[PDB]
Amino acid sequence: GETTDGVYRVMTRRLLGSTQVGVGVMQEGVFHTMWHVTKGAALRSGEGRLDPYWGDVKQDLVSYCGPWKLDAAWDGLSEVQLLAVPPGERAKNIQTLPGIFKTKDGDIGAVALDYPAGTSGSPILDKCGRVIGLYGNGVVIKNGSYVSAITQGKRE
Amino acid sequence: DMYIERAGDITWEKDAEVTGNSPRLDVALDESGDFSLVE
Ligand SMILES: COc1cc(Cc2ccnc(N3CCNCC3)c2)nc(N2CCNCC2)n1
Repeated sequence: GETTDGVYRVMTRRLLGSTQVGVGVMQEGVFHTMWHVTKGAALRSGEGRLDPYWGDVKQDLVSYCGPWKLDAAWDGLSEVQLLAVPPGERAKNIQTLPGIFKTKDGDIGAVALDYPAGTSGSPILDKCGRVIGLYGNGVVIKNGSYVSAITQGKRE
Repeated sequence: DMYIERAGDITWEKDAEVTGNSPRLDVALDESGDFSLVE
């Protein structure tokens, strides 16, 4: 169906009303979302059908119709913008300076912005509007609040 | 069957609401993809 570039809402008619399970990004004819949102399942867009192409549980990422296209990354210095698409609410750009997830395999970016779990899959933008990662997978700190990572896949 | 609905354009917006701190954390990623706070 519609394959126009941009940010999309991932919805389900399986429960009471139309619940928003997550968010995704269309770019070069590929739907990019977090695995925990769709569980690898096929989606629908009008009468059209989106079938998965790649996915990985550890990375928590899954791409539809083609391989992962998003390849930009945070420079570790500049402020970023979470283009947050919350359930029942309009898309909103929220500027923040990222944190750090120090792991044994390497340091990753982080965003200390707390949104309803249905916002999972919202893009994180650099000063050019290039997608550098997805919000929705992170950790709960001693504060009780959520700190998500800037999740980005590989382009081949 | 899950479905998708367009909600906007991917653009950086000048004069946007600035909020959120920059924390440095020690975490661990498991085979299931779940981040756990390491202390
Ligand atoms: C406290 O944890 C979470 C998790 C999530 C997203 C989520 C939910 C369920 N399972 C997930 N996974 C992915 C990785 N490992 C396999 C299973 C992931 N969302 C929030 N939110 C709470 C409000 N603020 C933001 C969203 N918390």
